[PDB]
Amino acid sequence: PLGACPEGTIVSNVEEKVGDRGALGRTSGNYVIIIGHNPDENKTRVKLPSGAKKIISSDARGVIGVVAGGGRIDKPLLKAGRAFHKYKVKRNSWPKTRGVAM
Amino acid sequence: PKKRASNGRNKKGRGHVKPVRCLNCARCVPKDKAIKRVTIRNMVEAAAVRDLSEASVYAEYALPKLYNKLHYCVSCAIHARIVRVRSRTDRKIRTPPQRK
Amino acid sequence: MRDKWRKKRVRRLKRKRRKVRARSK
Amino acid sequence: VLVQDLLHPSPATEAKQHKLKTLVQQPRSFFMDVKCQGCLNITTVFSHAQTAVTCDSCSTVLCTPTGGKAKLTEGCSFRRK
Amino acid sequence: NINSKLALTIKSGKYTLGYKSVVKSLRTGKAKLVIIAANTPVLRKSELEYYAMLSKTPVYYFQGGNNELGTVCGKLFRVGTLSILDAGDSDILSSI
Amino acid sequence: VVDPFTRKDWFDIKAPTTFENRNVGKTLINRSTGLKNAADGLKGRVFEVCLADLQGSEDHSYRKIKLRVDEVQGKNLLTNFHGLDFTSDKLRSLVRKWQSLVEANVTVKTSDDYVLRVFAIAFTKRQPNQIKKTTYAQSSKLREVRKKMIEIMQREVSNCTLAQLTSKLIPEVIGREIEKSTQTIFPLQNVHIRKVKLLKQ
Amino acid sequence: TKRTKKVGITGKFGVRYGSSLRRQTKKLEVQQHAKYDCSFCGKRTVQRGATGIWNCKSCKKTVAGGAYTVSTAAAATVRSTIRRLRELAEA
Amino acid sequence: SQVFGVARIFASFNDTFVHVTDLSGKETIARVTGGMKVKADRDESSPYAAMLAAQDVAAKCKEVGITAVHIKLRATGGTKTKTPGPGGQSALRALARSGLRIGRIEDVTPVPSDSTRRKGGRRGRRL
RNA sequence: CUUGGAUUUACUGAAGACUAACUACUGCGAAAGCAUUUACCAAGGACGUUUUCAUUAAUCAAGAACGAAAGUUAGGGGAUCGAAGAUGAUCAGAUACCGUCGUAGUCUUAACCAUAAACUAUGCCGACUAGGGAUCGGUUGUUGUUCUUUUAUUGACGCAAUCGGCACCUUACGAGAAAUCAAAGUCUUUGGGUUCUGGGGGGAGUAUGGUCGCAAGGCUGAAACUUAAAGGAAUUGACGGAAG
Ligand SMILES: O[C@H](c1cc(C(F)(F)F)nc2c(C(F)(F)F)cccc12)[C@@H]1CCCCN1
Ligand SMILES: [Mg+2]
Ligand SMILES: [Mg+2]
Ligand SMILES: [Mg+2]
Ligand SMILES: [Mg+2]
Ligand SMILES: [Mg+2]
Ligand SMILES: [Mg+2]
Ligand SMILES: [Mg+2]
Ligand SMILES: [Mg+2]
Ligand SMILES: [Mg+2]
Ligand SMILES: [Mg+2]
Ligand SMILES: [Mg+2]
Ligand SMILES: [Mg+2]
Ligand SMILES: [Mg+2]
Ligand SMILES: [Mg+2]
Ligand SMILES: [Mg+2]
Ligand SMILES: [Mg+2]
Ligand SMILES: [Mg+2]
Ligand SMILES: [Mg+2]
Ligand SMILES: [Mg+2]
Ligand SMILES: [Mg+2]
Ligand SMILES: [Mg+2]
Ligand SMILES: [Zn+2]
Ligand SMILES: [Zn+2]
Repeated sequence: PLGACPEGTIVSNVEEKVGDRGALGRTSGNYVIIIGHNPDENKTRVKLPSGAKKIISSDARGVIGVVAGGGRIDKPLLKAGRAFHKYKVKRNSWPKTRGVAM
Repeated sequence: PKKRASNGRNKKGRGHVKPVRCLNCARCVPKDKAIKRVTIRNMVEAAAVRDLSEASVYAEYALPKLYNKLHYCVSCAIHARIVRVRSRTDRKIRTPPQRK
Repeated sequence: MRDKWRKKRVRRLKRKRRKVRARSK
Repeated sequence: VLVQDLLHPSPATEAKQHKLKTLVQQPRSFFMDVKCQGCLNITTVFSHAQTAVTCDSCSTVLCTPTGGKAKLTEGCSFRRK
Repeated sequence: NINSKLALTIKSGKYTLGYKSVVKSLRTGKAKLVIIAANTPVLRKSELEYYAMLSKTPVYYFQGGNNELGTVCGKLFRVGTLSILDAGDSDILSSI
Repeated sequence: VVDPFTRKDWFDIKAPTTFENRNVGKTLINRSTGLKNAADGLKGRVFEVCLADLQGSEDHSYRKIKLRVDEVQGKNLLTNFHGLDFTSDKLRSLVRKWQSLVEANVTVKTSDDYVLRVFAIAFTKRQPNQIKKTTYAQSSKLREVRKKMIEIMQREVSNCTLAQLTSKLIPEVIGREIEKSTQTIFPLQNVHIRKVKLLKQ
Repeated sequence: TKRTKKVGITGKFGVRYGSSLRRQTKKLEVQQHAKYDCSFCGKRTVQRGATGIWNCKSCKKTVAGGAYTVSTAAAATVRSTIRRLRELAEA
Repeated sequence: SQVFGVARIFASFNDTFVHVTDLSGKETIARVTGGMKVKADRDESSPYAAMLAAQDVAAKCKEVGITAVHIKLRATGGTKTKTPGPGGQSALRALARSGLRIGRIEDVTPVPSDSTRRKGGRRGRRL
């Protein structure tokens, strides 16, 4: 639980609400930083990967550490075939025709 | 030509000395070159040491001093007249001036 | 002129010379 | 000083000189006979010894090496040869 | 310091390198000390220390891995555990 | 407008029995209302009062004690020891040139599980018959003094509770014992335990 | 002999994609094809599976790592912060 | 018999703060600055404005009941100047002359171990 | 930026840097450089030596290591300062000085770059020539001094020698154009060994070629033409929005 982690704790797969089984900081290389606690109101302040500060119930849970597989974006894809294979198992959103060319 | 045998600093048997900032203008000056003055002044001027001693709740209370070490670059010191231009022969004298 | 700024001027003129020869290779 | 007897220096100033700067260089070290209190056995030990020498009779360290002359342990008396 | 003591024991005394040799020496009672590297699997560790408990043999836990224990023993290979059979010029059994 | 000082209630601060003048002073807080109690906003407060005031004597003028309140009994605040520090002017008057300064620190637990950091400071003393201008100690001597300092604070803290340690601090027992223990290493002056910090309560 | 002066592993890409992109591929692709030390058995038998998956051929231990290296700096920092906190003042 | 507060006087070279709190310092009793008593920026830090501000602080504190204070003089500190501004001495003398009683006086100027870079650049601020 | 509670005040926490005072005509390192504690790893000078080897040495084209800051590529970090930029003043104009923000950068990890008034503007090794007091390291002899502990084998301090250093003060036998110099002396009474560089000022560290570098650039590097001086140190005066 978020209240059981001291300030500055790097945590991952954090619950927005008690029991949704993980919502925040689930992508590769990402995490949530625990900024501080407010025990009187039973709330915890965290910093999300986007840089936003959020107030979550202190009963919400998270997993200690950084999500594995980080640094993936550092390498160029270099190829249309590489982007094709990337989205072949994600969804039909590639390639994109520019609207000005329609 | 060469003006000072010490090159205006105090670096001998040394390569580099870490710098300090002038108190007045914040100029980076090498620590050996800076004009340094140690001042230990009373926090209250002698005019007010009386009314403050009468207003003191302690009988025979010593006023604490203010300890400070001031660092000046050559420009800061010359402008503030901490040091002055001396004659060619008077430059060599390294005893502290006899004033205090 | 100041020697340092004259040097910068000469560096800029070498740059121009190099680009001009590179134009026709 | 233009005239001075270089071949016969005064022995007082000659003894203050560094060991390599005399007319003929000569070591200032010597050997001593050290008597431990426990027994009586002559053991020759170098004055500027670098080893913790122990006598054969009793396994007692006679001297401990220092930067210069070795320091004799307590109860050990030395006599210069 | 323990590296110097271990180098002296390997140079002058007797030892066995390897799990099978250590277990044989514990069965035969010929072991004076068993040294186990830090990255040894825990199941093997708790088995070596059950053998050492039965044999009444001290255990030293090396802080480095089997690569550092191997290079400490002057070997060009990895040593996961070792037993000291005869401390010679060293005093490791008297110090550990 | 409203003069928020009409709603302030004065409370008394009580020091441990280790000091003499237990009437530390007065504090104030918003009066307890239905929505907000005076107690919760008044407990947890830290008061910094000079040890010369806590002891009457002027020999302690350069040390000042932090007292942390953690229980309230009516109009009285029951404080506990929170820390020690030297005054800035005293330290600046002790740090001269042409002498060696030696410092040490240690993280230590009390008998009652009070986590402290204790900072010790000392300076080389110039002998009365000394002629040379400077009085410098070799870095090896400074390391040996620092080690003796470290093991003395460790012994004199791990063997006692926080109240007893405070009773040791008031007559400067630790500084004099460090000075006595380091006589055979190098002459020292102004040997003080200049700061103690509570980390966790 | 030495076969390529500077392209190295990116010599499979020929003249395409731009030199900056090819040297950017080379930096991370040497890391993803390197052999790493196993923290469990000590052998140099750790190789990447898919991204984030690092297997040891010898002891058959799989560890979660970075996309192209076994450990990222953020993970190294968390490992060291946790080891301190514990094996220290807090026991 | 007296009730001590803590008079935290911050005298920089651009302004002068006379801030009277309680003994703990978590409760502020009176805070009048030298910039609140004059309409010129060039003399917001004047000794006259600091003394008048301190006298008004003493008058407001007295009607609340604080009868004695400890003095904590400070300068700007940090990477900036370590000498107190000209108004802190006048505000202190005015406080002493206003019937308020003075206890211990200490300097609490923030002095860094080493520092964190100082503004002005390598060549300093020219003019 | 501020009645949306700024600034200030106390407690708590988080980030990165950085190591004040102590800090010096003091230390170490080949230089660049190096300043919180402790542990670990491997180095180093000097000193002491009646230990060991015996010319193994000195300086060095080619060839190498390191090399402040800035700068380049990619991650990390990115508090403070802050090129560029934005902004408020001043001004005839200021895209300058001054004020408030601010991106690269400042920090770190993998690689590059190889330049500084990188200065002691003084190559390295060796010998000799003059007095003095300080100081750091080591060694060797010794106190009307304080101290361990109550004393010794405590340590500190004091007095002498010595070797090595960082330097300093006086004189000028001597050198120099002089400023000045214990080396910049032992140079027309010219020769201890050796490496590098210069031949009036510009053109010009330019053009070209080569080579290294991702780039910025680095190293090597002319000629045509032009010119009677450029320059060094000191003297007298004049002037200063420098001091008395
Ligand atoms: O509160 C801080 C803190 C930081 C960090 C980290 F850097 F990883 F984000 N992790 C902390 C953790 C964590 F569990 F490792 F996450 C616990 C407590 C404090 C932490 C400081 C700094 C580390 C040592 C003491 N805690
Ligand atoms: Mg499609
Ligand atoms: Mg697209
Ligand atoms: Mg169309
Ligand atoms: Mg000039
Ligand atoms: Mg040196
Ligand atoms: Mg330099
Ligand atoms: Mg000016
Ligand atoms: Mg410090
Ligand atoms: Mg030193
Ligand atoms: Mg060469
Ligand atoms: Mg970057
Ligand atoms: Mg930034
Ligand atoms: Mg800024
Ligand atoms: Mg403008
Ligand atoms: Mg500006
Ligand atoms: Mg050059
Ligand atoms: Mg220089
Ligand atoms: Mg040069
Ligand atoms: Mg000496
Ligand atoms: Mg010419
Ligand atoms: Mg001239
Ligand atoms: Zn493995
Ligand atoms: Zn300047």
